[PDB]
Amino acid sequence: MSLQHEKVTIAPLVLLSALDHYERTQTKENKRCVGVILGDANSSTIRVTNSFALPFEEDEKNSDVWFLDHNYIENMNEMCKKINAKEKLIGWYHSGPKLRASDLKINELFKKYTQNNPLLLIVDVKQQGVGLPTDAYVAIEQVKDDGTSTEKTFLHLPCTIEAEEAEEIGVEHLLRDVRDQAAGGLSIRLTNQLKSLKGLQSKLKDVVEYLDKVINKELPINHTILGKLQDVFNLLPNLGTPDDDEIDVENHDRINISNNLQKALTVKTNDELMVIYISNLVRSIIAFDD
Amino acid sequence: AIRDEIAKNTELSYDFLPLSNIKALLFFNNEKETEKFALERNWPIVNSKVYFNNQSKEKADYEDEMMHEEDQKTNIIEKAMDYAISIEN
Amino acid sequence: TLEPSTSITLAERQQLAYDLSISALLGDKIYNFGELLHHPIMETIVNDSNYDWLFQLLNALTVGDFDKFDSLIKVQISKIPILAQHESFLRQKICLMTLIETVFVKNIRMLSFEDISKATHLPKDNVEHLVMRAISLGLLKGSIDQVNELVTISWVQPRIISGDQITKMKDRLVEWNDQVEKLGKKMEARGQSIWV
Repeated sequence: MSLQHEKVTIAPLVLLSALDHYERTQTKENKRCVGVILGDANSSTIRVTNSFALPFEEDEKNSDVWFLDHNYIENMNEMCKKINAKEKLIGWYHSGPKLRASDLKINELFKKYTQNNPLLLIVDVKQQGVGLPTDAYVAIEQVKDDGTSTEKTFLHLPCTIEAEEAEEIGVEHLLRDVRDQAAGGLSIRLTNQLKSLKGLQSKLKDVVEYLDKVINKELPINHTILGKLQDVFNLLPNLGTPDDDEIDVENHDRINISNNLQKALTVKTNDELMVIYISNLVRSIIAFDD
Repeated sequence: AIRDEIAKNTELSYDFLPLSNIKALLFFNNEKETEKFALERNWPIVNSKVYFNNQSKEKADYEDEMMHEEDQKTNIIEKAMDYAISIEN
Repeated sequence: TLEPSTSITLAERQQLAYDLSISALLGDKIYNFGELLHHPIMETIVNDSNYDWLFQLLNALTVGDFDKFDSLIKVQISKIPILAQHESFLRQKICLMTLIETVFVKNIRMLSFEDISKATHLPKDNVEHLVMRAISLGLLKGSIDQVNELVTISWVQPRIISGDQITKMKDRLVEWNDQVEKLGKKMEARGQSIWV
């Protein structure tokens, strides 16, 4: 098993396919579609190219009770080679809104067939998230230095996408939106600028109330989270630094370029002002002549 | 009126005057009269020496206090917004 | 990762408890004093005379109390020469521990040498030695001006957490939530229509 990971890259196909398979098992209300996840690994970047359904039953009475049809998984993999002989198990997807604690026991079963720690890719079917509608975890077993026993736990990794160029234009072809969450002109990136700041608000809210929850409702004092929080402050500026004074000098510089650029545009349009007057001036004569 | 005029002026000119130098400038012939004006004009003369820089702060602070105050300070953020919208009008 | 199986006796549990405190007192990069206080082994083992004074020594480091530390050490450094032969590290440890905590709780990451003189209870020459030692271990990074007599800290090494410390970290986010919110509301209000 690879115990080295960094990122998860996801093909667009994977997400869409799990939503299709979800409605065709007709799953909802704690019955959640679970299929196998196919792709490349032994790589720090988990590259997920495809996904398929397995025959799976989820009991809603107990989620620690589940059905997985193990025999099917071997047969399906032989047909995966027929398509392309470089797709293997690298985990399993969940279709639910969020992480279950029965998902740790499920993850055990796919270890048997993987040369990499098994991936949990939550494909939402309500399409939440302010980035991608996918969350990503990989199960890691580690000692915890907080005085608590060895856990197997799902630790978060970033989500990214790797899309084939051939496929990507199909996304553009399908999509008739002119894009307001991706770069464009000034106004488009002006939305992108406000959108990012409003994203920071939402993310900043959740930390504050997690900290409240720890010392009154008694959620674990998790040192690893709070350590990254200490580094947020140390990497945070302080007023009266000559670096943040240099920002003032650097503001002057780019604004002045805008100031001259603005003048340049004003000149050019005043050439067209005079042109049109010369066009009206000739067309007085033509009218008068008729 | 003249006493008040020179008393505004001296904020800019000085930060330190002895009592003797204050007495001449405000056109007083009595020492108690100088100290009398200094209380009412709100000069902090302590140890026979004025600190006009305290007095400049007050007058500057009064100019800010009046609500106009967003665009009086003039926000870094606000300039860029203004520039942007005109182009996208 | 220790076994649920019982094959560790009380003797070993206490032998380890003592050693873990010995390592931390005579260390130079162990600010896991609270970690021992948040593991059962040493928190609940105070039930011999040896572990009366020892627990108080670990407690002395967290709060930054010099007077209590010195009184307990004064008795024990003689009895046990393991403290005696390693004394330099031991007394300088509580000065380093107080040094990192002061910077932590402030929102301005600089201390005067004069502030450190009071807080670590060193003369002014030896305050400059303390700064040098700390940077050499790699506890802290930043710069020194001896001509303003400041050390200006830019990065702090992570440390143990405690209920008090959570509220201190939480408040700072409350300000930044507020600043982000009203900054975005004003920018929203300008160019309302230019969100195409």
